[PDB]
Amino acid sequence: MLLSNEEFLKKLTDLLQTHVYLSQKCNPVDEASVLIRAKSGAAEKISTVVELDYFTDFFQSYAEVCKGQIV
Repeated sequence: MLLSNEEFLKKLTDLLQTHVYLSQKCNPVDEASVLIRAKSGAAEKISTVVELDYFTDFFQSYAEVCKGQIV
């Protein structure tokens, strides 16, 4: 189900921990903000809605989980 940003990043970690790939879809939502979907290999999909005002912050945290899992 639709997760909060902080939970999406938490579950993203644990998707990459249990893994290579990451695929992501983004569609815009009408209240203006964006729906992000992520899926890694065998795992289910995960979802969150990121508000325009929180884009910088969210993508800054998103980078963290990404580069954190690589090392």
